[PDB]
Amino acid sequence: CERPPFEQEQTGPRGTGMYVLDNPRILESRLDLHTAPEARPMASEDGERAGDVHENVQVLADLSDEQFWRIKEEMTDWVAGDEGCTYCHTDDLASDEKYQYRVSRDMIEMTRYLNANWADTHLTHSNEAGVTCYTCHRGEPIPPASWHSEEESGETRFMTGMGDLQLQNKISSKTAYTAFPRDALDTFLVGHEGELSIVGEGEGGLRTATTEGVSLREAYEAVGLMMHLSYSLDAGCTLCHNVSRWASWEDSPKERETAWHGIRMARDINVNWINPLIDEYPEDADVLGPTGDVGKVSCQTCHNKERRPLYGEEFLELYPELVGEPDPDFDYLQFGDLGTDLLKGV
Amino acid sequence: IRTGLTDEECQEIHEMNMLGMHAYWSIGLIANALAYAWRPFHQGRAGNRLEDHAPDYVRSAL
Amino acid sequence: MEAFYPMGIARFDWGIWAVIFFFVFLAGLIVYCRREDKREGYPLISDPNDKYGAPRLVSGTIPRVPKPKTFLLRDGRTIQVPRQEKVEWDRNYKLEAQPTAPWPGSPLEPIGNPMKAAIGPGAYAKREDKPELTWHNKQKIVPMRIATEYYVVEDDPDLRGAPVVGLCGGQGGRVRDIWVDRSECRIMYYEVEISDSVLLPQCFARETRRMDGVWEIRVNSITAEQFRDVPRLSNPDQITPQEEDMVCAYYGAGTLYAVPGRTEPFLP
Amino acid sequence: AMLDFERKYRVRGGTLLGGDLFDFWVGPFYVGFFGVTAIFCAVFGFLMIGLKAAISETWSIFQLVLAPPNLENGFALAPLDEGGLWQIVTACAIGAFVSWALREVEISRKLGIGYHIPFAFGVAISFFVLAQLGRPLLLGGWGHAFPYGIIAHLDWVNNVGYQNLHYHYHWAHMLGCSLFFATSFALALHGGLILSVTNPKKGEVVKTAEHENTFFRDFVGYSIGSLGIHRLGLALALSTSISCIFGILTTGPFWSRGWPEWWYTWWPQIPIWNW
Amino acid sequence: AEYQNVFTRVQVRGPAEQGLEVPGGSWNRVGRPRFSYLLGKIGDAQVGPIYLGATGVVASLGFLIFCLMVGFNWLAAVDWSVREVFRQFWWLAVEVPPPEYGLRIPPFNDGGWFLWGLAICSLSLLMWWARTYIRARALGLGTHVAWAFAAALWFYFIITIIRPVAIGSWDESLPIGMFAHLDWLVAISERYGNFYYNPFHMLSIAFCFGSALLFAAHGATILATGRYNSEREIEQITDRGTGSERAALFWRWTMGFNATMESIHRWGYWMAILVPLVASIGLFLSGTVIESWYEWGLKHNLVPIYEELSDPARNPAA
Amino acid sequence: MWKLWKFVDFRMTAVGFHLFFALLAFAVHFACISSERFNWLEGAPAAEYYMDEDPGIWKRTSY
Amino acid sequence: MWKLWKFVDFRMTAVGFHLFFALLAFAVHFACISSERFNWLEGAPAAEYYMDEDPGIWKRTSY
Ligand code: A1LZM
Ligand code: A1LZM
Ligand SMILES: C/C=C1/c2cc3[nH]c4c(c3C)C(=O)[C@H](C(=O)OC)c4c3nc(cc4[nH]c(cc(n2)[C@@H]1C)c(C(C)=O)c4C)[C@@H](C)[C@@H]3CCC(=O)OC/C=C(/C)CCC[C@H](C)CC/C=C(\C)CCCC(C)C
Ligand code: HEC
Ligand code: HEC
Ligand code: HEC
Ligand SMILES: [Fe+3]
Repeated sequence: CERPPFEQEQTGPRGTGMYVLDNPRILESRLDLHTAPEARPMASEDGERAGDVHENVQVLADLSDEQFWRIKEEMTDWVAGDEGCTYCHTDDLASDEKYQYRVSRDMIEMTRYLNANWADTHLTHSNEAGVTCYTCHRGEPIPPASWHSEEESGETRFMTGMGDLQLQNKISSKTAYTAFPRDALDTFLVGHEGELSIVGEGEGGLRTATTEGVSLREAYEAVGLMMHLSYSLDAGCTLCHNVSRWASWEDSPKERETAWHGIRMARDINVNWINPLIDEYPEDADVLGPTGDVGKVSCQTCHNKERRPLYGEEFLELYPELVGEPDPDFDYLQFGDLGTDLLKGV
Repeated sequence: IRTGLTDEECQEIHEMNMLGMHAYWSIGLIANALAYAWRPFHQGRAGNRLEDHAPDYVRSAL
Repeated sequence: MEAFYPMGIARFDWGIWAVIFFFVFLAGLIVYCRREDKREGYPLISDPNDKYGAPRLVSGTIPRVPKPKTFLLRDGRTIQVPRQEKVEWDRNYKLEAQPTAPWPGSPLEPIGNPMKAAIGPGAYAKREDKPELTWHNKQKIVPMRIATEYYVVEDDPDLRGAPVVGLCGGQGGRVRDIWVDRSECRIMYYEVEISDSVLLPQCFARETRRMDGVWEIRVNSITAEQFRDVPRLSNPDQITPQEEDMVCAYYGAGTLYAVPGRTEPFLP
Repeated sequence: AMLDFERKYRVRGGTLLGGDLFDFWVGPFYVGFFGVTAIFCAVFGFLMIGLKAAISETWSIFQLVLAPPNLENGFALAPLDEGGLWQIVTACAIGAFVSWALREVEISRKLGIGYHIPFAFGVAISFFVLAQLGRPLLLGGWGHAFPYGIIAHLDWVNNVGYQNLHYHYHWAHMLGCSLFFATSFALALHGGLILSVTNPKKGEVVKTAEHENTFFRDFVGYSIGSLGIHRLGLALALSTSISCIFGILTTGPFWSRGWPEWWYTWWPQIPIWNW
Repeated sequence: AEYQNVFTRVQVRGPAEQGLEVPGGSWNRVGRPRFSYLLGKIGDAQVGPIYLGATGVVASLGFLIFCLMVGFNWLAAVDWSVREVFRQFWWLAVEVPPPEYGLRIPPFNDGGWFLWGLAICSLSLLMWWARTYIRARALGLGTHVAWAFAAALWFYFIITIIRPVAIGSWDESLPIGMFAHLDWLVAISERYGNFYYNPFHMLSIAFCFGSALLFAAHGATILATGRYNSEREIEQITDRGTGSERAALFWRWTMGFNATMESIHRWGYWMAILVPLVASIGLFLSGTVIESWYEWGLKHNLVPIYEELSDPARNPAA
Repeated sequence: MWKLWKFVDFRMTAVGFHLFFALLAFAVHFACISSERFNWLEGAPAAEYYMDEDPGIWKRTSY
Repeated sequence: MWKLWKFVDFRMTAVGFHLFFALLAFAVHFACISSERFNWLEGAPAAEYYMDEDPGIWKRTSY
């Protein structure tokens, strides 16, 4: 049971039903979850480089000592949780014995990449927000909305037996608690062969001799991913669509376009940054998923049931040390749409 | 409840019933024997999965 | 206006062509249903209250009035709908009313007492004057004094002897017996003795439990006095469809004519 | 132009409001004052629909819509080009539906029949009123009510359903779809039964109520009967309209998340199986 | 107020009627007729006897086999936990084959169980339809109820078999699940444009909304005219009474036209059975002839065009 | 049991057995198709084609 | 139990028992199908093929 009033956002023409209702009491109850911690004061760029006053500093080498300490303290406040410095550090602070140390090194690289390359298309839609460690982790070692491959895609299939739901027909937040395919996050936010443009076009709306569409199962998977998108942003389908015409981008609110990039960005995050971490993890780590996979990034990982992560708090100027240099060959169409050039390993 | 059929009517019904039941039964036994000789229905302790016996290039739906 | 092989050309596609075919079938189906509608009351008759004569060709023929349908009945009779006895009954129906105005569509105000006029809500159709039987030739609508096998269920009030009150609360009578439908297993009528016996249709009777714990029948349609004018049964122990129809029509007459007010609006 | 038996019932009286001035018939239609007001509201509302067709240059019954004002408009009167025409037509539709139901009350009084038909129509009217008033009151503006377009109100239904992600899973939608399907199922069964009794194979006599009772007793073990089938049918259709009221008044006002998430919120956590 | 004919305040019970004589009725009519007083409030109290025919018994058995196949699959899907079956009752389903099989019957757990259950359920539904026909015929009735069920079953076979076969893929068929078949609704409508733009969807909803309209109006009409024994409609058809006259005149004075006691049932019968028929037409054209109902209705000036958005979303993939 | 027709309607029994055997023939044929080994429609090889010894059914074979 | 048919209808008893045993035969065959060990259509190996000794049922074996 919910209750009026609601924060309403009319995302389309009047009378079309294109609007989003957001519960103010629910956002108030999730205020602790949806607000980043108070930022530390800005650190000066003048001083000895962190790679000179510390033995094993590579990713943050170009940082000043003060900026280094600021970002280290913030990362402790964002990912370490109640473990503090020991979360990633042994007694020796220059030793990468814990997988958390090296994973956090790759995570600093990934956050820099995201703030340098995905800000123009996705991470600064409303505010110059970008992402920090807290955007996904929310103060915890494991991002609460990190996802693993479902414990049905990795299991051995009893092909002639009973009870195979085909990654559907089960309760899952990954599909916004629909019976839609639960491996849609793997299909689209990791895999690149998945087709999200499932709505038929034809010619004149007709299955012309040249008309080839997607299967109904592909429609199931895409609608499941879209359920995940709606769940993650705490909005309905109308946030990014006149549902009457899903294929029509001209009839869709601007948030669809950025959502598109988010899809690709998630793929980027999962393909070039999250999955290659499996080497760093221990073979029998309890953090790994049932299929022995590292938790991937979905829409919900940053949009923890929120339209814009951390209430769109600005971090690009606030944490320049988490903003890297733009990738010279960055292209949002090279993540499974115009090609797979920027998805390393696939 | 009583069907009202006489003993002779019940006996001709049962003659036909025995004919149909046992003819279908024998035909089905022959059919199952033929299908069993074609491929025994029940696997041995080794099983009869292709993955356990066929080379790797023999695709198995299992 | 491209060709869309094999799905058509321009808008001449098979989405729209199955649409057109189904609308053609739906139009034919509506025409068929309208013809079936015209099996009663058709051919239409113009309003006799008219300063002009009747046009030679009458309304209600765009879907043609179909050939009369033949029904074979259990009693061996072959009836033809529209049943001409009903049509002649309507033709020769005593009105006891005059049009309010000289134009067609004018309502009929009854000349005298509208309870006895059998006009409007008191109007009734011509029906069979032989009592209807069940499939086993048993009297279909029968009092429980004859059909002793039928009983009021334990959880429900047995109103034999219960008071029957009229619109104004006056004592119309007492329930002598309950008439049930053998086929429907429902109460059709309450036989109400008046201190002579009349019948009270079950839908015209409200079995109300008084706060005394005493059950009574409240009859909103007619008053206690008007119970004396309910059409009687030709045979006390059986009712024909015609008598059922007369009694129900009398109570329907009461629904509009029992008291002077109920035929008048809130604000005229 | 009048049924063979119609004149026998065409009497004065039975008006709720109108007296004898409006108490007449034009052709088959009884008029009454509520018929006059129903025609007024209907024709004026259709003229406002045509006005929107003119100002929007949309002379297509399918593409033309009178949409309610924007959400930011609230309950304010809108410009006729910004939802005011929808407000006028909403008043017209409420008035026309109420006048039609009241004319049916008048006709029922004149025929001595019960008011069940105007009551059922009033249940449908109650859906329309609670959808076009109750939903604006719950959500804070006329813009949350559905628009007046043959196809465009389907788009509104689509978008309002997809606002809660998967509208099929709505409890009121599940109940009401079951009720519509049961209503069509029971109408098919009932029409089929009555026609089967009165239209057996050629040469067979018309069957009875005993025949239809034993037909459904043999068929499904229970026969609801002549009275029971009509009571159940009125109940099924009415209850589906009440389910429509609850669905249109709860999606958004009483659940802004997905109805899948609504089902997940309680059903899997029911303690008899949440362990 | 007046009695509203909503509930039977006083129920009368006769001897439990076993039923009119039919061939095989003495044996195949089973169950001591039980009287439900709660059911007697609305309609007939008598429950039973039911005809234990060959088609009826084997159709019920096949329905049970289908339901138990579905339940066993749900159990095996939740590790044979009845607790988890009930916890996930609405989500769980016997899923259809994936598209890579096309029309091939796949292994059980790759949609083969769905096709197995489809065969069992379809055969059981056909045996139940045969029971409908034969129960009508044994009583000397028309087979109108059987043909209404035939319209519903034709739509069912379009949903499950005929249209998946015409499309050439079993994944187009309806999954056997509470929430899964609603997800099939969503997937079909959105994959093939939008069924809101499907005119056979429009007509089927018109006929379903009008089944509700006609059956509300007709039940209300019969309850209103029950003062004149209009609920005994067979008599009002063969021997037209004042109740049927008043019903016709109510609807003629309201709408300008009416029905008869028989023709209102013709109207309702056709309005109901048209829902699955034009439903089957529209669903079948979705995926065989029509790829997008939105694009098709755009070509036919059926789909509304709304105000162009300020700052529309532009497809980043051109 | 020739006396069964004194108490069981043979018409029901025979017609119902025919209906249930149509249903069961579909069920069993579909079960065979759903099996790789027994899907003659797909025609997969038998493991006996690749086994050098007879697997048996009750033969107490060991790896 | 020969007097049971004085009080219990053998019609419904026999019909319901045949219907229930058809349903139960399907249920039991489903239970076998769902079992890797017992699915003959899958044809999975028995674990006894790989055990070096008799597992028993009540044998009270120890690791
Ligand atoms: C995505 C999204 C979606 C959706 C959406 C949604 C929302 C939002 C909603 C809804 C609804 C529902 N639906 Mg649906 N859907 C889906 C689907 C479906 C299906 C399948 C198959 O799938 C099915 C079967 C279904 C059905 C249903 C039902 C039940 C309901 C409807 C009905 C109504 O309402 O009307 C109701 C209505 C009413 C009552 C109406 C009334 C008039 C008025 C007075 C009268 C007068 C008028 C006039 C004009 C006059 C004329 C003249 C002449 C002509 C001269 N679904 C999807 C999913 N949904 C509602 C509710 O809730 O209920 C519960 C709401 O709200
Ligand atoms: C792959 C493939 C396959 C098949 C095939 C087919 C088709 C297609 C069909 C069939 C059938 C039929 N089968 Mg057969 N099968 C199969 C197996 C079997 C079995 C097992 C054991 O496994 C059985 C028992 C059967 C049986 C039968 C019957 C019951 C029916 C009828 C026929 C007759 O009569 O015969 C006749 C009869 C007969 C053959 C039978 C008798 C007793 C015997 C001596 C003894 C018993 C034993 C046991 C159970 C235990 C052992 C096992 C273990 C594990 C060692 N099937 C496979 C799996 N199919 C049909 C039907 O359903 O009808 C409706 C059809 O259509
Ligand atoms: C639970 C019970 C139910 C029930 C019951 C029942 N409905 C009855 C009766 C009974 C007992 C009648 O007795 C009465 C009658 O005479 O015909 C049989 C009637 C009727 N309903 C009609 C339409 C109907 N009803 C539907 C639903 C149910 N109807 C539910 C299921 C549905 C849908 C969508 O499901 C439809 C389209 C007409 C044909 C007729 C009214 C005419 C009128 O209002 O006059 C008035 C005359 C006219 C011409 C009205 C015009 C008024 C405005 C200004 C015109 C503009 C129209 C709108 C703004 C509406 C929104 C447009 C949409 C595109 C968004
Ligand atoms: C994981 C998320 C970490 C937390 C929490 C903290 N530290 Fe860390 N630290 C981490 C990495 C991956 C690195 C390497 C940085 C690089 O650019 O490669 C570091 C680095 C340091 C260093 C310098 C290492 C050296 O060469 O001596 C120090 C001194 C250090 N970190 C201290 C430190 C303290 C005090 C923390 C708690 C407040 C802390 N770190 C948190 C990973 C993580
Ligand atoms: C979202 C895009 C993320 C941002 C931004 C950062 N991290 Fe992350 N991190 C993310 C995921 C999905 C995961 C996997 C969680 C799982 O389920 O396994 C991680 C993992 C880490 C870890 C290891 C967690 C553990 O196993 O204990 C660390 C130490 C970590 N991330 C650190 C980290 C830092 C320091 C970041 C900012 C510079 C950072 N992450 C950003 C998702 C995202
Ligand atoms: C973290 C790395 C993110 C992931 C993964 C996804 N999104 Fe995102 N999104 C993120 C940020 C930091 C922002 C900017 C917030 C701001 O205030 O500017 C966004 C923005 C959006 C928006 C626009 C929201 C708005 O301002 O109206 C949308 C619609 C959106 N994101 C959708 C989206 C989807 C659909 C994703 C998964 C496929 C997704 N995002 C992933 C951070 C991150
Ligand atoms: Fe009826």
